[PDB]
Amino acid sequence: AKQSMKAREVKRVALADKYFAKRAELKAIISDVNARWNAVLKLQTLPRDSSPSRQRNRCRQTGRPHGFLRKFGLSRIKVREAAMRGEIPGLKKASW
Amino acid sequence: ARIAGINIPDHKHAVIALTSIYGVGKTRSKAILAAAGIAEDVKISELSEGQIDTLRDEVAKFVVEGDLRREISMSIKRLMDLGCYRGLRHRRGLPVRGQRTKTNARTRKGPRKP
Amino acid sequence: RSLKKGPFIDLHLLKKVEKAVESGDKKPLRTWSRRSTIFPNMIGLTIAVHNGRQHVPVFVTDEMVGHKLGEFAPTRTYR
Amino acid sequence: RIRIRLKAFDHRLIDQATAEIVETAKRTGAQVRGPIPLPTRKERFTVLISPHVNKDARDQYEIRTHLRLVDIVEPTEKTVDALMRLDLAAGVDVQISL
Amino acid sequence: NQYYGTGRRKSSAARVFIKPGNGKIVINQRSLEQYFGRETARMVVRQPLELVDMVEKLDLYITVKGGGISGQAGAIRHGITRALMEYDESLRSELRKAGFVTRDARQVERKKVGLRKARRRPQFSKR
Amino acid sequence: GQKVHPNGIRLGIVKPWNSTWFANTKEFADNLDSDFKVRQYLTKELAKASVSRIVIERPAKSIRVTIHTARPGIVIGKKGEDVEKLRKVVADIAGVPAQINIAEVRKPELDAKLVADSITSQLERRVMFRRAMKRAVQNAMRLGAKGIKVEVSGRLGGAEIARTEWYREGRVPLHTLRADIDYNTSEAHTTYGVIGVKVWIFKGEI
RNA sequence: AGAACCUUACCUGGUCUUGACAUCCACGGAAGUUUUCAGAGAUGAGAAUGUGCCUUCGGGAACCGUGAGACAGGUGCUGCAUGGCUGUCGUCAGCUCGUGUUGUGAAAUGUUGGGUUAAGUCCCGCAACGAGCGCAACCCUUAUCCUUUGUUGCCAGCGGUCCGGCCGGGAACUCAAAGGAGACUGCCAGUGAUAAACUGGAGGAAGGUGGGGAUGACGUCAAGUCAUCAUGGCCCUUACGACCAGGGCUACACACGUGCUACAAUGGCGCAUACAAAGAGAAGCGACCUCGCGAGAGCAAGCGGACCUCAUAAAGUGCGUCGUAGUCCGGAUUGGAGUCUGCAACUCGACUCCAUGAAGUCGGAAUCGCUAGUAAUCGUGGAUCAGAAUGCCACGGUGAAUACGU
Repeated sequence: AKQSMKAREVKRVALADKYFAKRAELKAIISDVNARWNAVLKLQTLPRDSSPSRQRNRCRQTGRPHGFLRKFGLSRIKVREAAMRGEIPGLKKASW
Repeated sequence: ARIAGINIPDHKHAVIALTSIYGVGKTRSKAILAAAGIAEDVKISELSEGQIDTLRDEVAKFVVEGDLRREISMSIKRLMDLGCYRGLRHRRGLPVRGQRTKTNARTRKGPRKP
Repeated sequence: RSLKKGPFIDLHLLKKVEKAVESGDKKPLRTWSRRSTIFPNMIGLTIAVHNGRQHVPVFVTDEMVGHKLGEFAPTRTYR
Repeated sequence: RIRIRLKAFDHRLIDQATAEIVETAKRTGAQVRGPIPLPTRKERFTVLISPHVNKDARDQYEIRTHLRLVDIVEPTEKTVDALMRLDLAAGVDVQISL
Repeated sequence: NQYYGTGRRKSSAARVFIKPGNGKIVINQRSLEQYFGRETARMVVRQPLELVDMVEKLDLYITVKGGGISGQAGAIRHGITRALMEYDESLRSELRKAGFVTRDARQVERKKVGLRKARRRPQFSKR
Repeated sequence: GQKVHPNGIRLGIVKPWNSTWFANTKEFADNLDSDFKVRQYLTKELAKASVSRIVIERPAKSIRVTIHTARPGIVIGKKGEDVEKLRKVVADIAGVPAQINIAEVRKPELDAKLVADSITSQLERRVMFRRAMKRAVQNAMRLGAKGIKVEVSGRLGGAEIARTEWYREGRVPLHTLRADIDYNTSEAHTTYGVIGVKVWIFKGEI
């Protein structure tokens, strides 16, 4: 299969999906530094395997750090082998 | 460059570039900008001709960037080349604004220099 | 302990200290760190750091684990 | 006199867009006549979920949407100052049709 | 009657006035000599306007927010040709057949998502 | 191999899809994972089922999976107990009562999967293949489907060299979208290497 | 398609060796979480808060810590085994067949000729007739108008103008789309075997595919790809397996390929000035407000985006300037002050101000790209972004000649 082995980035930017959309407006004081939270803001050091800063273009097919788009998560270089699938809005090969 | 200035920054707003005159610095910038009477509130559409109308007044009435620096640092020792330590202190690189001579604060040496 | 939790060291000393700890010794390192800390495994040895003036010794002992190099290496000398 | 070609996108958005699209268009003075019972209707893009050999199934996306019947005649200045300044109802399209 | 009209080129949004008299011309708070006389835009921004009624003869209180210099020229042309319909209600055919309301090809072609110029090799000819 | 998969090109045509829908922008990962899990885990144990086609669709938070079987004898099994077990397994994996449907199919002549499987089995049987190729072509032509193409890989006997043959006969307009062409390649691990068989069928027009 | 550790497949050093990856087995029990000691982490010694549910109460569904085995796996070797994909001739006009005909026969014709010519597209003539693949159109955008239609967008006309068209309101209509027509040798005349085709003209916004794309055949090179994946064969599983911690792909003694910067006055300075679109974004831009010459920070509405931000446009013109000054050009380059991204960034973050004013003043041998919006440019942003473009993608602003000729 190999899908699970190369799914390192799948579980890195998934938990926090809705952890700030409805919290930033209400907790803007905590979210925004009132300067310096040298201790509270450094708590991200403890998780060394999943964090917002660890985003690496999730690709379960090959696990490489390339090939992602937050808008739809569609191919940008694999299009060469999947140009007929119709998954190329906005970004397409530049020959025309 | 300016009317009598240098150091043009590329593709920047009015306050960002017009205030590149060498006179403004760390502590003396406030007086120069107060004399100019300009702020960032004016946008490209709201930019007004007062800046050019007051550029000549500010350069003339107030001390020019060049002669100001020359009198502050050079003119004190250019004519008085005696053993007075006041002139040598500025060029020696020792703290003049809180900059230790060697450890990470080699400021007054001029050009970038290890 | 500037981080207030989970102390970590800069890459300055770790350029070669992690190898010299069990590989013997290496040539002097052009290290500019001023916030690194010493470890008890390197008692009697100092990491050559070019803080800006010159090489500065750093004495360490077993009881010192989180002490910083800058604290034990007085380098700044005004006038 | 007012027909709407509603573009359905999803269920989460429509759940609030069924009413919140024009809920802010009437405070005290607007001429909106309020919600209509609006029995079940299927309005969406001219796209089918999966057209197959069976031409009678005509599978289509099922979304509960409500067409706008504002029909204002004399809104007050304050009543419609925020006619479109809505914080909710992701999907909004007031496509009036004479 | 007051001959008003917007017109555009490249998604412009102008406010074109045409009424008898009103010698003063306010083209988006500009000056007549700054956009129509004795300067870079003396005539290039009015080349099609030469064929149609002269600009100086008809007041233009235009707040044209859109288009390049030639884009502004085409927007003004479109606005005037679509605004003087009240002056000549039959122009809907005449100007239509005179090639004055048509969106002139003298513009950057409307494109899908494509190359730098969408018609030639961009400035990276190296392959 | 500059060719392209006809099924992928047929995404915008009434032919059945594999993965396409419109939904919220914050639920792509979980939905894709669920679709991959159900697709992968709904065919591995169907080796003896010989199911003609299983399609999973998720238009908008709804599953309408369709199953078409080829041979009733080989799929009924022990009074359909295996079918019920598979339905329960997929339902518990998805967590919802999937509306499973079974549609009977027959005439194992114009089905690309069945003919490809038969060709692979005959090749594995240690018998001649060109005769089987011609027989399949003529059988397909006899029952309609005016147009068909076949192709086989090499690796014959104890020879490392490989050759490719088509023996095409009829109309196979791959370039034109309006051709309702069907194709499903198969592979067989013979004594020496793996032999791949590709079949294209042009079963009339819309 | 974005390299501080991680990245990264390498080397070094510490560490684990049924694991750090996935299934099964034996032991009991949930775990997760908080604190420690040593450690650079790896882990080793741990301790607790613990202890959700099933439990015909095993002990499992799950995970916790250890152990033997079937093990897994390796960006380790073979594209000179392959599947698939790509570059190559090549958007080149091509490759074949059925029947018929000519020849004892191999074979030829079809597909050799004329024009369109981009052309096995098309037509004509023709022992050839037709057909199967390629091309064209059938696909998307754009050149005009129309059916349907106005929310935020335009504000024709009506009320003042909350002079920006803000509110209703008209959806005439700019803009927008659910569907179409309009270019199709359609026509006048001539050249041309009358034919085809061409030419001169007219019709219309659009004359001889109106302007661009998606569409790459038989093949093709042992082409490359086992390092994207899968994959036959070649090793071994206390391991040429791996976790962790530094570096390296950017290091130099030079050369090459690409682009950018310029070498300026067709430009530079500050002043006034109207100058875009496609896009992107509830883990986001960040409106506005205050400072920082600035970086960006303290405060902050807005939006689920025809509604809130990037976003003001630039080369340009009139205003004074130097009249070619190694220059206010150019910006590398060697420090400081500093802001932010990030636990942490000399090797390997970005950005701003002062200093830096070097080579280079249009570049030899020569060589390459260019067919109308062409070159030539000016920037704008988007994807890649923890972050780090002169790369790449996408948008506009303007805008010529050369194509006589084989």
